[PDB]
Amino acid sequence: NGKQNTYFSSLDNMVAQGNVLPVLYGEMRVGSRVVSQEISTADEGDGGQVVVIG
Amino acid sequence: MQDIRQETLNECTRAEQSASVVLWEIDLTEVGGERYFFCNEQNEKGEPVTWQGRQYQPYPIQGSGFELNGKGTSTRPTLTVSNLYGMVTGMAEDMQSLVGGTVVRRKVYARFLDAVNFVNGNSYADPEQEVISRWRIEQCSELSAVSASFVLSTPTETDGAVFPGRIMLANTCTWTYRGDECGYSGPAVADEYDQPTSDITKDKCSKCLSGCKFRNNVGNFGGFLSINKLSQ
Amino acid sequence: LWSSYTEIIDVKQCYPNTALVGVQVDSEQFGSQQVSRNYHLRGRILQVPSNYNPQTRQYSGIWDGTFKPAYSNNMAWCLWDMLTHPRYGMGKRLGAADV
Amino acid sequence: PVLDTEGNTNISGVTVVFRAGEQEQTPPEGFESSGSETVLGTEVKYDTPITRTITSANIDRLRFTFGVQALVETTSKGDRNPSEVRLLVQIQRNGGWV
Ligand code: SF4
Repeated sequence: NGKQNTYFSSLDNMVAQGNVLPVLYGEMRVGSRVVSQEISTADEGDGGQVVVIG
Repeated sequence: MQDIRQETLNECTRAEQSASVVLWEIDLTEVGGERYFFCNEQNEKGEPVTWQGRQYQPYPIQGSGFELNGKGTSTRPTLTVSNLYGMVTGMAEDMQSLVGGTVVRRKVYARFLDAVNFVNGNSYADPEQEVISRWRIEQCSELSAVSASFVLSTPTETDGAVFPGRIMLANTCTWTYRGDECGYSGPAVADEYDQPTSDITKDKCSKCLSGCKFRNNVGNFGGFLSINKLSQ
Repeated sequence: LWSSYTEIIDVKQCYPNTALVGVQVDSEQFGSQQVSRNYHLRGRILQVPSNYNPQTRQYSGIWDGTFKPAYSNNMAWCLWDMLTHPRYGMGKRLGAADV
Repeated sequence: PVLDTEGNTNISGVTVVFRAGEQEQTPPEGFESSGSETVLGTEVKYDTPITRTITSANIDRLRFTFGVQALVETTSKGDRNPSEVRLLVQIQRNGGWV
């Protein structure tokens, strides 16, 4: 029962130092230059079957 | 058409002209030197040449390979200066503080020079007739105990001239300290090794994230903490 | 298994001139695949002349030589912008009145 | 698209906030840290620990995202039940692992 997993797989990678910050002159459609990426897993599941000590 | 005056056009085409004069200004106010005024020659009275009521000290100086292109420059004109009496050794002693200083040449016909430069004066004196050219000292090519030769480029045509200008770094803010994006206007805090100092003249920003935090201006850190450290 | 890990730097930074976006997409109300974002942005509000209406691409009268902000597509004004923008252009060197 | 030509929500759960380049911008709301994610989606056996060596210049909190490929266990015939696996996060901290 319930949903399966759905776990964000692969991410496109961070931008690398020295890459220059683009200038967009009028209209056009751009892609994605990643600056900050963080995946934050919560807990949709019930009960205590994940115990952390420390 | 150059932005020259009707007088300069008439003198340019003239059958027999007065000797053309080149007046150099090596300005270093932008790099921690100060402005010097030089001129290859001295007037008939054996005194420094006066132009627009300003003195240019006699000094062996010569530039060669100046040109105007539709395409680029493809030459890089060389400015060579006498280094007897170690003027130039003493000028920088590092040739890092000489780079990026500006150089202004002015071409003016002798007929338009001030009356002070001549024994009989001059009825044709005019402080308005000249052809100006700006250059930026780009690298000190060579420096003997006779002379030092520099390499000049057009302001818009140097190694540091690149479009889209800002380079996206991790852990290094590009904004100039206490400038306008940096925005900080508080009391002095630390030096550039992040040693806390309450002195006005000793504080500078490290441009690391830590440096920033000393002025608690992490708000506006012009860096991008967290992008990749490796260039790739 | 060990899927991944995050280095987290906890400052609240504005990126005070960049024009960023960022989405913050939830997982279970979506697919397992990659989230490949693409914005149909418009441009950069660059300093066109006064007397010029950009949306109608029109000129009022004798220019007067002033400058105002607006977005436009005019390549002439894009050029002007790139030569004389202090922050990311040739504004630092060159300067206005030298163009 | 996130929104249709008619204002229909074509996708649910995304919350794109947008910032122009204005000099005084506020941090994008809903974002409170920088962070930087590295996927190395590898498995962990008994006598093969891993080690990663995090060497950033600026990291302050560090999140790990480990998991269970599966937690199925059967006894004799059928009767699947929770299996109870165990995992350690160590940091070198001077001599060896705490
Ligand atoms: S590090 Fe931060 S405070 Fe220092 S100069 Fe850069 S923006 Fe201003």
